[PDB]
Amino acid sequence: LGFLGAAGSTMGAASMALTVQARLLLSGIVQQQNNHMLQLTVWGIKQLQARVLAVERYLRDQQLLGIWGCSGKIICCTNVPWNDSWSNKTINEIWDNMTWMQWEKEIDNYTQHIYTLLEVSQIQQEKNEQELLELD
Amino acid sequence: LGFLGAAGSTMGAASMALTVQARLLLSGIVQQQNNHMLQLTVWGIKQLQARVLAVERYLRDQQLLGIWGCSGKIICCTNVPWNDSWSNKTINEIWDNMTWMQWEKEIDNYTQHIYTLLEVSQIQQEKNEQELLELD
Amino acid sequence: EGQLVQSGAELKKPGASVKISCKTSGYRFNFYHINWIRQTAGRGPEWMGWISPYSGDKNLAPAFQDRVIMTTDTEVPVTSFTSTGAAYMEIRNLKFDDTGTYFCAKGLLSTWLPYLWGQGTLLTVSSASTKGPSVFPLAPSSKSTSGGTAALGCLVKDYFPEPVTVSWNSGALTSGVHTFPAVLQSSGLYSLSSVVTVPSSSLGTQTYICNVNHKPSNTKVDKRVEPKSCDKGLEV
Amino acid sequence: AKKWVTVYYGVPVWKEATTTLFCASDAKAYDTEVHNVWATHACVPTDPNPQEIVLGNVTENFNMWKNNMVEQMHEDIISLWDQSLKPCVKLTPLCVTLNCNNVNTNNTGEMKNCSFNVTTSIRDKIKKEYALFYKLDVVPLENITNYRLINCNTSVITQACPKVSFEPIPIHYCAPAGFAILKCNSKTFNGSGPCTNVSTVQCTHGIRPVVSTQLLLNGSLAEEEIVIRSENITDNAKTIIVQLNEAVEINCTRPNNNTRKSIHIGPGRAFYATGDIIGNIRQAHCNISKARWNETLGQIVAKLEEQFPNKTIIFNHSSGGDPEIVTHSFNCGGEFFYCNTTPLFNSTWNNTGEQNITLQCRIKQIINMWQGVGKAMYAPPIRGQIRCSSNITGLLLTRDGGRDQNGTETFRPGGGNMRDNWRSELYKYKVVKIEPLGIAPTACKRRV
Amino acid sequence: LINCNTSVITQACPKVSFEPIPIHYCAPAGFAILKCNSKTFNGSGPCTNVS
Ligand SMILES: *[C@@H]1O[C@H](CO)[C@@H](O[C@@H]2O[C@H](CO)[C@@H](O[C@@H]3O[C@H](CO[C@H]4O[C@H](CO[C@H]5O[C@H](CO)[C@@H](O)[C@H](O)[C@@H]5O)[C@@H](O)[C@H](O)[C@@H]4O)[C@@H](O)[C@H](O[C@H]4O[C@H](CO)[C@@H](O)[C@H](O)[C@@H]4O)[C@@H]3O)[C@H](O)[C@H]2NC(C)=O)[C@H](O)[C@H]1NC(C)=O
Ligand SMILES: *[C@@H]1O[C@H](CO)[C@@H](O[C@@H]2O[C@H](CO)[C@@H](O[C@@H]3O[C@H](CO)[C@@H](O)[C@H](O[C@H]4O[C@H](CO)[C@@H](O)[C@H](O)[C@@H]4O)[C@@H]3O)[C@H](O)[C@H]2NC(C)=O)[C@H](O)[C@H]1NC(C)=O
Ligand SMILES: *[C@@H]1O[C@H](CO)[C@@H](O[C@@H]2O[C@H](CO)[C@@H](O[C@@H]3O[C@H](CO)[C@@H](O)[C@H](O)[C@@H]3O)[C@H](O)[C@H]2NC(C)=O)[C@H](O)[C@H]1NC(C)=O
Ligand SMILES: *[C@@H]1O[C@H](CO)[C@@H](O[C@@H]2O[C@H](CO)[C@@H](O[C@@H]3O[C@H](CO)[C@@H](O)[C@H](O)[C@@H]3O)[C@H](O)[C@H]2NC(C)=O)[C@H](O)[C@H]1NC(C)=O
Ligand SMILES: *[C@@H]1O[C@H](CO)[C@@H](O[C@@H]2O[C@H](CO)[C@@H](O[C@@H]3O[C@H](CO)[C@@H](O)[C@H](O)[C@@H]3O)[C@H](O)[C@H]2NC(C)=O)[C@H](O)[C@H]1NC(C)=O
Ligand SMILES: *[C@@H]1O[C@H](CO)[C@@H](O[C@@H]2O[C@H](CO)[C@@H](O[C@@H]3O[C@H](CO)[C@@H](O)[C@H](O)[C@@H]3O)[C@H](O)[C@H]2NC(C)=O)[C@H](O)[C@H]1NC(C)=O
Ligand SMILES: *[C@@H]1O[C@H](CO)[C@@H](O[C@@H]2O[C@H](CO)[C@@H](O[C@@H]3O[C@H](CO)[C@@H](O)[C@H](O)[C@@H]3O)[C@H](O)[C@H]2NC(C)=O)[C@H](O)[C@H]1NC(C)=O
Ligand SMILES: *[C@@H]1O[C@H](CO)[C@@H](O[C@@H]2O[C@H](CO)[C@@H](O[C@@H]3O[C@H](CO)[C@@H](O)[C@H](O)[C@@H]3O)[C@H](O)[C@H]2NC(C)=O)[C@H](O)[C@H]1NC(C)=O
Ligand SMILES: *[C@@H]1O[C@H](CO)[C@@H](O[C@@H]2O[C@H](CO)[C@@H](O[C@@H]3O[C@H](CO)[C@@H](O)[C@H](O)[C@@H]3O)[C@H](O)[C@H]2NC(C)=O)[C@H](O)[C@H]1NC(C)=O
Ligand SMILES: *[C@@H]1O[C@H](CO)[C@@H](O[C@@H]2O[C@H](CO)[C@@H](O[C@@H]3O[C@H](CO)[C@@H](O)[C@H](O)[C@@H]3O)[C@H](O)[C@H]2NC(C)=O)[C@H](O)[C@H]1NC(C)=O
Ligand SMILES: *[C@@H]1O[C@H](CO)[C@@H](O[C@@H]2O[C@H](CO)[C@@H](O[C@@H]3O[C@H](CO)[C@@H](O)[C@H](O)[C@@H]3O)[C@H](O)[C@H]2NC(C)=O)[C@H](O)[C@H]1NC(C)=O
Ligand SMILES: *[C@@H]1O[C@H](CO)[C@@H](O[C@@H]2O[C@H](CO)[C@@H](O)[C@H](O)[C@H]2NC(C)=O)[C@H](O)[C@H]1NC(C)=O
Ligand SMILES: *[C@@H]1O[C@H](CO)[C@@H](O[C@@H]2O[C@H](CO)[C@@H](O)[C@H](O)[C@H]2NC(C)=O)[C@H](O)[C@H]1NC(C)=O
Ligand SMILES: *[C@@H]1O[C@H](CO)[C@@H](O[C@@H]2O[C@H](CO)[C@@H](O)[C@H](O)[C@H]2NC(C)=O)[C@H](O)[C@H]1NC(C)=O
Ligand SMILES: *[C@@H]1O[C@H](CO)[C@@H](O[C@@H]2O[C@H](CO)[C@@H](O)[C@H](O)[C@H]2NC(C)=O)[C@H](O)[C@H]1NC(C)=O
Ligand SMILES: *[C@@H]1O[C@H](CO)[C@@H](O)[C@H](O)[C@H]1NC(C)=O
Ligand SMILES: *[C@@H]1O[C@H](CO)[C@@H](O)[C@H](O)[C@H]1NC(C)=O
Ligand SMILES: *[C@@H]1O[C@H](CO)[C@@H](O)[C@H](O)[C@H]1NC(C)=O
Repeated sequence: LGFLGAAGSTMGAASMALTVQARLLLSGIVQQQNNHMLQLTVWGIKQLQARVLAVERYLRDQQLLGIWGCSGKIICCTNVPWNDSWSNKTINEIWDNMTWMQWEKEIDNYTQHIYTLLEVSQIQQEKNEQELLELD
Repeated sequence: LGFLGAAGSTMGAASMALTVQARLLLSGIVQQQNNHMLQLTVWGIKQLQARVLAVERYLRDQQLLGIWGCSGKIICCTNVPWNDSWSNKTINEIWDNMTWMQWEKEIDNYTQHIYTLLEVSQIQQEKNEQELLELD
Repeated sequence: EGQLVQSGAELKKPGASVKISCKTSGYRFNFYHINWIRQTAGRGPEWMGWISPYSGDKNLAPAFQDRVIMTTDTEVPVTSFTSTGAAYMEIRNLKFDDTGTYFCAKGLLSTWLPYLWGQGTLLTVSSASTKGPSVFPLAPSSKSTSGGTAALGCLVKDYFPEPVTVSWNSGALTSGVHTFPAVLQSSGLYSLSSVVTVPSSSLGTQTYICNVNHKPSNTKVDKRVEPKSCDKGLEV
Repeated sequence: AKKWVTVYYGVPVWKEATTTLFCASDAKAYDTEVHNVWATHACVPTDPNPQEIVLGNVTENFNMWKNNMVEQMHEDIISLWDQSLKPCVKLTPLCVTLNCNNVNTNNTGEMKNCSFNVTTSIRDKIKKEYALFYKLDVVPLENITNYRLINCNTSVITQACPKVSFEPIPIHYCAPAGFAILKCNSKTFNGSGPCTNVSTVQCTHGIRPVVSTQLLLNGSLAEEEIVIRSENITDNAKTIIVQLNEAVEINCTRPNNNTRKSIHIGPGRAFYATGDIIGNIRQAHCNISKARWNETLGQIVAKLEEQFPNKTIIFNHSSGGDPEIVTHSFNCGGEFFYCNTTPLFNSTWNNTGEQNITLQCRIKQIINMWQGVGKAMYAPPIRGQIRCSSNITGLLLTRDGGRDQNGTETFRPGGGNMRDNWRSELYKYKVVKIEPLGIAPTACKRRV
Repeated sequence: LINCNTSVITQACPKVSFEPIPIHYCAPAGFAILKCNSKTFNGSGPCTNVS
C-alpha cells in the first residue's frame, strides 16, 4: 500500500497495512549500490554516519519487541491491563476516528511508564513463572 | 532494580530482575543527543568506533538466542540434558549460594562445547524433525 | 467537542429558491461527513440528505431530489488536524409543509450517522409581507424594594416572521434575564418580551438600555426602562 | 533430578576488559566562548541523571597504577594539541638572525630589546621589526649581543589558537553500550586492591584535563585523611602521588600589562606578539598561604612516619632538571607560569588579605609541552588582567637514590609524568565488558 | 596583489568542471523527507497534499 501509505487512513485501515512501513524502512530506495583513488570524500563520511543513526532507530524498538515476546511478529498482544486513567475513549472509536497520528501524541506522555509495566506482567512475571511451571 | 542492581544478590534474586541489565545496556544514559564547522574531531571518531563495539557485544549473543528458539524472550529453556561431569552441585544450591558471578567462572570453560550441543538437540534435531512432522 | 456556526433568519415566499449556509470550525472537515435534516409543524422530522466533503458520494430522500441540490467547498487547514469549511443547501419550489426548523450536523467516523448539531435555522415559507418589531419599554414591576432586587424589562408588540434575537446593552447583561416564549397572535403575528431582575432600590445610576435585531426587517429600535413609575412595587 | 540446560539473557556478570570511550560535557559559556581546545565545537553531551546504582556484596579488586583509562586520556589530549593550531599561522620562516641589548635601565628585567628580519605582506619586500618576548625563549651563539631562537634546533613552531580558552572544564568519560565503568567511592586506598562498596556508573566524575607538573589543580578530594596513591613504594625509585583531604586555594596573577602587536608573515598570515609593558617591572606573582599549607603538611609528615621507617632523616628540594620538569609549570589565564618549589621543602620536621608567600616566577612563550619533536607551539600573550580561581588537588614526589639501609632517605618532588597527574582522578575507575549470556541448569525442558 | 592582505591563495583544480549537475538528497533508514508538491505558498504554513 506504499511507504507510510496508510498514515492518512484511520487506525483500522493503518493496522491493515503496516508491514510496508517497516519493509522500505531500511533497505528500499535509500540503500543503493554504495559504490584520485580514495573514498574518504564528503559523501563517504555522510553515508556511514547516517548508517549508524539508521540502525539506532530500528534496534531501539527491536530490543523492546524482543523483551515482550512480540519479536516473532508485527502485531502481538500482551498480558497487561489498560489503566482507564491513561485514555477514556472506546476501543472501536479511535480506530475509525482518531487515527494513529493523533493517538501517538496522546500516549507519548505515559509511554515510558507503559513500557515499564509491559516488561513485568508479560516477561518479568509471565516468563519467570515458567521456571517452576515448565516441568510438572 | 537498577543496571546490574542484582549482580550482588544471589542467582535466584538475579534471575528475578535481569531485563533492566539488558534495557540500559544499549540506549540508556550513554546514547545521548549525539550533536570551524565539521564533526571529524577526536570526539566524533571515538563515538562511532565505540558504536561498532557496542552492537558487536549485543549481536554475538543475539544471534545465539535466534538459533536456539529463545529469541522471543529473556528466559527460555532447551531440550539439552546436563552432563553431570560439567557441574556436580544441586540445582537449588547455586541459586541461593554460589550466585551468577562465580557461576560464569565455572561454565566459561565448557561454555563453547555447551553452545555446540545447544545448537543440535534444540534446533539441528528438533526444528529439522518438523520438516516431516509438520504435515500428517 | 467541535463548535458549528449556522447562518440563520433567512426565508421567502413559496416557489422561490432558498439558500442555507453553515461554517465548520475546530475539526477535520475533510474526513468528517455532513448530514442535513428538517422538522415540520406536525412533529415529524424528515431526513433530507447525506453529503461527503472528501468524496462526491451522496444519499438523498426521493421527496428531496429535484427540489434539493447541495454543494461543498475545500478544507482550509489551521493545524495538522484542524480545518475550516462550509456547506450550502439549495431548495426549489417550496410549500407551507416545508415551513419549519432546518439543522446542520457534524459526522461521526456505522459512520454515516451525526454527532453534533448547530443552533438552528427557523425557515418560514409564507407569502405574507415582513413586519418590523414594535419595541416598547416596560414600567417597574410589582415586586419589592427590600435589597433592591425587583423586575424590569421591555416588550415587543408585533412582527412577522421568527426568529428574533434580543439582548441587553449589546452582549453585556446575560445573567438574570428570562427570554419570554414568542408565540403567534389571532392576526398571524408573533409577540415577545424580556424580564431582568437587577438590584434597583431606586431608579438611578444603572444601565436600562437593550438591543433588538432582525434579518428581513433590519431593526435598530432600542428603548430603556421607564423612570416615570406606573407600579406600586418600586415604591414600598 | 533430571537436570536440563536453561538459557538466560541479561545476566549481570562482567569480564575485565578495556574499550574505546568518548566525551560527556555540559554547556559552558555557550554564547561568548563556544570552542575551548578540549571540548571543541562538537563534544558528546552529558546527561543530568547519572546511574548511581551501588552494588552490595561486591568487593571487586581495582587497579590504580595499571588502569588503561589513564593511557586513553594521555593520547587524546596530545592528538588534540597537534590538531588544534593546525589550521593556524606557521612560524617556520619567522626564525631568523637576532641582535640585541638589554633594557633602558641596568636591571632595576628579563626582557630583551631584539631586532630581526620578517617578510611582510609582500614576499619580495623585507622589513626589520622590533618585538618583545620573555626570558629563555632565545639561546646565545656569539659590542652587540648576537644569538639564535631555541625552536630552530628542535621543532617547527606554529602560532597558537586565537580567542580559544586553554583552561579546563569538567570532561566526564562515557563508556559504550555493553560496557560499564566500575565506580569506587570507597574511603581508603592502599595503592590498588579489593574495595568495599563498588558502584556501577556509565558516566564518570567531572575530571578536568590537568596541564601541570609538581602540583595538581582540579579534581577528586577524598575526605578525612590524605590518600597515598602507591604505584610503587618499597623501592624509593618509583613515583608517588598524594590526594589531599581539603583544598588549599592558590591565587596566580601577572602584573605585566602588554599591548597587541601584529606583524604579517607573507600573504594573509598574522603573527601576534608581546607589545609594550605599561608600568613598573615586576615578577608574575602567584602567592599562597603560610599557615594553611603548614597545616596540610602536618598530616603529610605524620603519614610518611607510618608508611616509611621510624623518624629517619627525610628533607630536600627538586634535584637537577630543566625549567618545565623541576618547577610548578602550569597554564593560567593563557600564559605558562614557572614558579619555584624551594620555600616548601625548607621545612625540616620529624615529630608530626592573607600571608605573603610567593615563588621565583618566570614566563615562557616558546612551549612544545610533553616534548613536541614535530609541531612546536608559541603561547600568545594575554592583554591585561590575569586571574587564578584555581586549586591544589594533590602533588607528585620521588626517590632518594639507592642507599642501603641507613638513617638518611631525603624525599623531594621529582615526578616527571603526565599520566600520574590523572591517576588522582581515574584511581576509582576500571572499565568492564558485560556478558549478558548465561547458562544455568534447572528442572524444566521444552516439548513438541 | 589583493591576496597578500587577506588569505593564502592556491591554484584551482585542472580539468575539473566547476558547473553543477542534479544533486538529489537521500535521507537515511528510519527517516523520510516530506515532499510538498503544493501549488501555492504563503512563506511557510500548512500544506494540502503532503507526499
Ligand atoms: C578547575 O576548572 C575550572 C573550570 O570552570 C577552572 O576555572 C578558572 O576560572 C577562572 C574564574 O572565572 C577563569 O578566569 C576567568 O573566567 C572568566 C569567566 O567569564 C565569563 O563571563 C564573562 C563576563 O565578563 C565580565 O566579567 C569577567 C569576570 O572574569 C571579566 O574578566 C570581564 O572582563 C568582564 O568584566 C564573559 O564575557 C566570559 O566570556 C565568560 O562567560 C572569564 O571572563 C575570564 O576570561 C577572560 O578572557 C577570556 C579568554 O577567552 C575571554 O573569553 C573572556 O571574555 C574574559 O575577558 C577568565 O578566563 C580561569 O581562566 C579558569 N581556569 C583556570 C585553569 O584557572 C579552575 O581554575 C580549574 N582549576 C583548579 C581547581 O585548579
Ligand atoms: C615496589 O617495588 C619493589 C622493587 O624493589 C618491590 O619489592 C622488592 O621485592 C624483591 C623480591 O625478590 C626484593 O629482593 C630482595 O630483597 C632482599 C632483602 O633486602 C635482598 O637481600 C636481595 O638482594 C638481591 O639483589 C642484589 C642486587 O642485585 C644482589 O646483589 C643479590 O645477590 C640479590 O640477588 C633482593 O634485593 C626487593 O628488595 C624488594 N624491594 C625492597 C624490599 O625494597 C615491592 O614489592 C613494590 N611494592 C609495592 C607493592 O608497593
Ligand atoms: C476521561 O473521562 C472523564 C469523565 O467522563 C473526563 O473528565 C471530564 O468529563 C466530563 C464529561 O461530562 C467533561 O465535562 C464536559 O464539559 C464540557 C464543557 O462544559 C461539555 O461540553 C461536555 O459535554 C462535558 O459535559 C469534563 O470537561 C472532563 N474534565 C476534564 C477537564 O478532563 C476526562 O476528560 C476524560 N479523558 C481525559 C482527557 O482525561
Ligand atoms: C503529557 O501530558 C500533558 C497534559 O496535557 C501534555 O501537554 C502539556 O501541555 C502544557 C500546556 O500546553 C505544556 O506546557 C507548555 O509550556 C511551554 C512553555 O514554553 C510551551 O512552549 C508549550 O506550548 C506548552 O504550553 C506541558 O509542557 C505539557 N506537558 C506536561 C508534562 O504537562 C503532553 O503532550 C504530554 N506528553 C508529553 C510528551 O509530555
Ligand atoms: C563432582 O563430584 C565429585 C564426587 O562427589 C567430586 O570429586 C571428589 O569428591 C570427593 C567427595 O567425597 C572429594 O573428597 C573430599 O576430600 C576433601 C579433602 O580431603 C574433604 O574435605 C571432603 O569432605 C571430601 O571428602 C574430592 O576432593 C573430589 N575430587 C576432586 C579433586 O575433584 C568433584 O570434585 C565434584 N566437582 C568437580 C569440581 O569436578
Ligand atoms: C577450565 O578449567 C580449568 C580447570 O581448573 C580452569 O582453571 C585452570 O587452572 C590452572 C591452574 O590455575 C591454569 O594454569 C594457569 O597457569 C598460568 C601460567 O602463567 C597461570 O598464570 C594461571 O594463574 C594458572 O595457574 C589453567 O590455565 C586453567 N585452565 C585449563 C584449561 O586448564 C579454567 O578456569 C577453566 N576455564 C577456562 C576459561 O579455560
Ligand atoms: C627597542 O627600544 C627602542 C627604544 O629606543 C625602540 O625603537 C625606537 O623608537 C622611537 C619611538 O618609537 C624612535 O624615535 C623617534 O622617531 C620619530 C619618527 O621616526 C622621529 O620623528 C623622532 O625624532 C624620534 O627619532 C627611535 O628612533 C627608535 N630607535 C631607533 C634607533 O630606530 C624599539 O622599537 C624597541 N624594540 C624592541 C622591543 O626591540
Ligand atoms: C594494601 O594494604 C594491604 C594490607 O596490608 C596489603 O595486603 C598485604 O598483601 C601482602 C601481599 O601483597 C601480604 O604478604 C604476605 O602475607 C602472607 C600471609 O601468610 C605471608 O605468609 C607472606 O610472607 C607475606 O607476608 C600481607 O600479609 C598483606 N597484609 C597483611 C595482613 O600483612 C595490600 O597488598 C596493599 N596493596 C599494595 C599492593 O600496596
Ligand atoms: C605549622 O606552624 C605552626 C606554628 O606557626 C606550628 O604550630 C604549633 O605546633 C606546636 C607543636 O606541634 C604546638 O605546640 C603545642 O601547644 C599546645 C597548646 O596547648 C601545648 O599544650 C602542647 O604542649 C604544645 O606545646 C602549637 O600549639 C602550635 N601552634 C603555634 C605555636 O602556632 C605547627 O606545628 C607547624 N606544622 C607542623 C610542624 O606540623
Ligand atoms: C639537599 O640540600 C642540601 C643543602 O645544603 C645539599 O647538601 C650538600 O650539597 C653539597 C654540594 O653539592 C654536597 O657536596 C659533596 O660532598 C661529597 C661528600 O663526599 C663530595 O664527595 C662531593 O664532591 C661534594 O663536595 C653535599 O654532600 C650535600 N650534602 C648532603 C648529602 O645533603 C644536598 O646535596 C641536597 N640534596 C640533593 C642533591 O637533592
Ligand atoms: C500565509 O497566509 C495565511 C492566510 O492569511 C496566514 O494566516 C493568518 O495567520 C495570522 C497569524 O499567523 C492570523 O492572525 C490573527 O487572526 C485572529 C483570528 O481570531 C485574530 O483574532 C488576530 O488579531 C490576528 O488577526 C490571520 O487571521 C490568518 N489569516 C486570516 C484569516 O486573516 C499565514 O500565517 C501566512 N503565513 C505567514 C506566517 O506568512
Ligand atoms: C635585517 O637585515 C638587515 C639588512 O641591512 C641587517 O643590517 C645589516 O646587519 C649586518 C649584520 O647582521 C651588518 O653586517 C650590516 O652592516 C648591516 N647593515 C647596516 C644597515 O648597517 C639587520 O641587522 C638584519 N636584522 C636581523 C638581526 O635579522
Ligand atoms: C560507598 O558506600 C556509601 C555508603 O556507605 C555510599 O554513599 C552514598 O552514595 C549515595 C549515592 O547516591 C549518596 O546519595 C549518599 O549520600 C552517599 N552517602 C554518604 C553521605 O556517604 C557510596 O555511594 C558508596 N560508593 C560508591 C562506589 O558509590
Ligand atoms: C595598562 O595600563 C594602561 C595605563 O592606564 C591602561 O591604559 C588605558 O587604556 C584604556 C583603554 O581604552 C584607555 O581608554 C585609557 O586612556 C588608557 N590610559 C592610558 C593613559 O594609557 C591599559 O588599559 C592597561 N592594560 C590593558 C591591556 O587593559
Ligand atoms: C499534489 O496533488 C496532486 C494532485 O492534486 C498530485 O499530482 C500528481 O502527482 C503524481 C505523482 O506521480 C503525478 O504522476 C501526477 O501526474 C500528478 N498530477 C498532476 C498532473 O498534477 C501531487 O503529486 C501532489 N503533491 C505531492 C506532494 O506530490
Ligand atoms: C641547537 O640545535 C643544534 C643542531 O644540532 C644542536 O647542535 C645544539 O646543541 C642545539 N642547542 C643547544 C644545546 O645549544
Ligand atoms: C587570594 O585569594 C583569597 C581567596 O579569595 C582571597 O581571600 C585573598 O584576599 C586573595 N589575595 C589578596 C589580593 O588579598
Ligand atoms: C591590505 O592588508 C593590510 C594589512 O593590514 C591592510 O592594512 C590593508 O587595509 C589591506 N587592503 C586595503 C584596504 O587596501
